[PDB]
Amino acid sequence: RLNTLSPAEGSKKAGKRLGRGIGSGLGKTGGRGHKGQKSRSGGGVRR
Amino acid sequence: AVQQNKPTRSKRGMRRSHDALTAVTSLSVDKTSGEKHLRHHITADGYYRGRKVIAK
Amino acid sequence: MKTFTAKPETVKRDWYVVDATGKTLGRLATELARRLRGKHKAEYTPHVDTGDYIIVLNADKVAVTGNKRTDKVYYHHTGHIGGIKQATFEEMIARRPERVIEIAVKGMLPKGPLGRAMFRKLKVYAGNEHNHAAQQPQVLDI
Amino acid sequence: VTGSGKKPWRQKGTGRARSGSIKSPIWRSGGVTFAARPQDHSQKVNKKMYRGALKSILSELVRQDRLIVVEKFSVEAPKTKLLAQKLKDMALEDVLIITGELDENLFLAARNLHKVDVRDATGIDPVSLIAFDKVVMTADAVKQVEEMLA
Amino acid sequence: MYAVFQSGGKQHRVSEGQTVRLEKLDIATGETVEFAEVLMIANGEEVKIGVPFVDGGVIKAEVVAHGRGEKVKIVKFRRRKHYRKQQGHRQWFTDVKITGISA
Amino acid sequence: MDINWRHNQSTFYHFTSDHRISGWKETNAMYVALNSQ
Amino acid sequence: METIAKHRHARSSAQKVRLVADLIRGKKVSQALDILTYTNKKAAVLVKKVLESAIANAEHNDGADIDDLKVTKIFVDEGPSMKRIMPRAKGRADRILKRTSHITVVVSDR
Amino acid sequence: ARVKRGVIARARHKKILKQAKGYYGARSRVYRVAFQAVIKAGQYAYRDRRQRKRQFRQLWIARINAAARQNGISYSKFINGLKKASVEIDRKILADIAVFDKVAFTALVEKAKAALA
RNA sequence: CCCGGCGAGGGGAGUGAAAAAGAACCUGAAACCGUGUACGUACAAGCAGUGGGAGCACGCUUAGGCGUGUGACUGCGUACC
RNA sequence: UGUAACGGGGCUAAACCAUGCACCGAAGCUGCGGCAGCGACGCUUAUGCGUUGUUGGGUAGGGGAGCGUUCUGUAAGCCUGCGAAGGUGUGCUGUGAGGCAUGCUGGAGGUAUCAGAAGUGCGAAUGCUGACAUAAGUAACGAUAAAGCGGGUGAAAAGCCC
Repeated sequence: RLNTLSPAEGSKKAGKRLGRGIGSGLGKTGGRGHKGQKSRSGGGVRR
Repeated sequence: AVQQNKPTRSKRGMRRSHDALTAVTSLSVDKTSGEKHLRHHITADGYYRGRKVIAK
Repeated sequence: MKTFTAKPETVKRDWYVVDATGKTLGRLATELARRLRGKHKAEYTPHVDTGDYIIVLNADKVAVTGNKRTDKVYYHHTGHIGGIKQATFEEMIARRPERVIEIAVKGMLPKGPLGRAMFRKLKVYAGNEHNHAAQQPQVLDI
Repeated sequence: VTGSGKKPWRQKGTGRARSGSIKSPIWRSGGVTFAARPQDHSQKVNKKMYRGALKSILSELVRQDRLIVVEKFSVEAPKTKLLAQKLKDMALEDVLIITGELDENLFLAARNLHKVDVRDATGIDPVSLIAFDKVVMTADAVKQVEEMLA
Repeated sequence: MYAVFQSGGKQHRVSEGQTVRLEKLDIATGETVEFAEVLMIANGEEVKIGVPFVDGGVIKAEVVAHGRGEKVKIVKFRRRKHYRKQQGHRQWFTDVKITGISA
Repeated sequence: MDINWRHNQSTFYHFTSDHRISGWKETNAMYVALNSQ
Repeated sequence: METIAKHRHARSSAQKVRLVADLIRGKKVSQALDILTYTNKKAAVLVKKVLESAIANAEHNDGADIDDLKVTKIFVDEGPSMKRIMPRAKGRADRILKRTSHITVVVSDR
Repeated sequence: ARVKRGVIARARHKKILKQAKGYYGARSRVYRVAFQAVIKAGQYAYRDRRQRKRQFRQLWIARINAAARQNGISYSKFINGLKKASVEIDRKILADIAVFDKVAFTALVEKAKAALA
């Protein structure tokens, strides 16, 4: 029965994949808005 | 000096509508030799208007 | 089912002769445009020429109100540059009055291939007689 | 990537797009963007979750009649023929024999049989109790299993 | 002899023995329905409605086939704003056949 | 031919000449810029 | 019976050959040979050799009787280009596409 | 686990290009133009599932207006008449009777003039 | 064996299960280029579609008046990022 | 630049003012059919319905739910030379990403279900690589020292040899 075991309900959440398409919700800008220092790779200010 | 949109293959064939070659249109038959040639020209055997010329 | 569409092979269309003496230009013109579209027929179809052939005659005797006999100006441009060429209403009635009724009706008919085909059915004459006795046009009193 | 850090064309004036390295990940022959490294895929399983899981699977092997308890299970000589005949007599093809004292002859007799696996009671894993159709425990192996799983 | 009757949402002008495609009725496949709300019966003498639906008229129609119509694609693209949404739709229909029209 | 074509596409990649566009193309861009000032 | 001859990899671009092919398409064969003898093209030499080869394949590998044959199909496909280099001014090069073609003459009596 | 993406990309492109058969030039050959053509056809198709209801209604009104003026009353007065005569025939059917059954349409005009007076 | 310049290339023959497996060789996509057939197109203006839609050509079909291709004419309609 | 300050025809009312009754008019509201979210509510209790109310334009962005790809386990199982993957058509199907069946090509592999991991989905980056178009059978064929004829060889001679 190793093809009948199954995880709990709610334990494995999907994982945001950014940059794929328009339907996914997080495409083009991946959830990081328009230009600026925060929309840049490595970008962000210090603590 | 150069195009600004790539022309289609439609417009390309339309331009080539006149590039067609015309056929010969009928080539004439010698009087003596009975063989064919362009009109007003000598034949391959070298006759013209039923008399022998060149003869190479 | 589907809404009926007139079929241009099987459209029957009649011939009418209209005397344009003393009629107002726009009001006659609008009635002719209605009859040439085919808007007066229950088999009207917007992409089919269903209208009738109208023979307008006495086109030089058409009337306009006010000072439009002398102030109404017909402009056209010739394509050459300073080619703006005007002609008043009485100059047009003198030169070619057919152009008066035909300009009016043509501007009331839909622009496009169909409305050109609709204008080919209007036959205007400046006189009282027409060549089209063979088609037996019945007298459309309008 | 085995190349040079020479910039392939001047920054401005060629009408080419700007490029800086021939080892860019956008370029053919260029170097994976997020290239992988050798990594460890081990998960921590808590000890009480491992033992809990074994208790659940043993309880379901008992409940689904996939658990056979024999008193003794040993083969005469180290021959795969003898173990093949012995498992044939007991109506078992796919089987996990588990014995509290690992016999040498049994181990050599099951080494060629594909479906059959002999374990000591110490080294059982979840994936084999679930994998094999029947589990055949020696009674000594049952006692050792209860000592392991408390 | 035709008859106009009101049906699901809309109206139908139907002769006898003619298959009509209506909206989804909650009727079994071979079962017969009656439309008691006929608006016109014309044979060579018209009968229509001062007050609506004709007093003595009814249409008996046998249901022929429940079904689900042609797929249509619904496309919702907002140019230049990063939004598009496609969807599809097959409308349920009911083909009935007019058994008879009673004036 | 392929080797000569790759190298002879690689000819004006590291250029300097400023009056010539892309190293080679003649223009009037000196007068255009200079007149814009 | 259809009988084929082809010149694969013919050094002449397909455009230049298609002018000549468009001449003889549909003709009887002796008339087509009389057209290609008096057409002053390089492509007419190539097309004539393919047509003569198709008459020979017809009369030898199939049923005879040249006089009934007609040029039913003729078409010129494009072949592979030979990519060469023209040295232009100021140090720049071009690719010259030395173009080939594939002449096909299908001759038949029916 | 490297995933090559040839086979599924081919399937998407092909899906779009099958939805663009019959379009002129690149619109039916090139993916990058057939994608835009297919979408713009989608937007038009939506928009025109609404306009066909508007266009058919204006066609029917023009036919009832023609046939009703043939029976000596305008469209406006005819619809007012039939609403006051409490007739609920919609105008698809009035257009269709007005083409196919001239006598029934004449009788409808008589109900309209009867109630309208 | 035949055409061909004792060519290139081809057509047969033969091997092969298969030579549109022939060395330019497994599969053989797309762009791009052709040949053939059906329809449209030489008085008509524009993101080239879409809604309507006649006619024609092929298949049906117990004529059931459908399907496929084309698409005159007509409403609306200024690509994507 | 051309009427060119009603959209146009054209209008002496088809203008303006006052009153009134019609009709047209949107993706508004209603009718009919369908789907989905959030409440409430009697059961069904691990949820579906006789219900029932109401909501469903959407950028940045947040939340939820899925499809496909490659790889691992299930799988020494199950499909497969009576023909796999792939390629190319057709038909059916789901709200969608998609799925399923099958003709032809192909010629040897594919993989359910339920889990697991990702080099997991491209139309854009003057993106990288290959192929192929476009202008286009167009400019050009590289000193304006210059060729003409006879003969030979050859399948063919302006260019080779004499």
